[PDB]
Amino acid sequence: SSIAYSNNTIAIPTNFSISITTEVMPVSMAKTSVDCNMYICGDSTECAN
Amino acid sequence: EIDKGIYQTSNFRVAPSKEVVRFPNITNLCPFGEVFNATTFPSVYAWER
Repeated sequence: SSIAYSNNTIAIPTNFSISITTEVMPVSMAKTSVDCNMYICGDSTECAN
Repeated sequence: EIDKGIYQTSNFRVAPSKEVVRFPNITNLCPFGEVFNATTFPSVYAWER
């Protein structure tokens, strides 16, 4: 971009526009739960012991 | 001592009692006696299968 610096000049807007922007924010994650034996062992009595 | 709330629990309710064995319909007995009682065996260098 070309920007010209001046000691006695100012640029002022003469019109305006309305801009609507989106911002997506994660707020939560899936709640998970696990079981000791059913995962590590399953249904084995000896493995549970 | 348990305070007010909701908790997940492991399965202590039911454990297996019976057993279900299913084997194939085979009635013949392997001839171990005849094999181990053979009057001649191969040399180690000419072992059979």
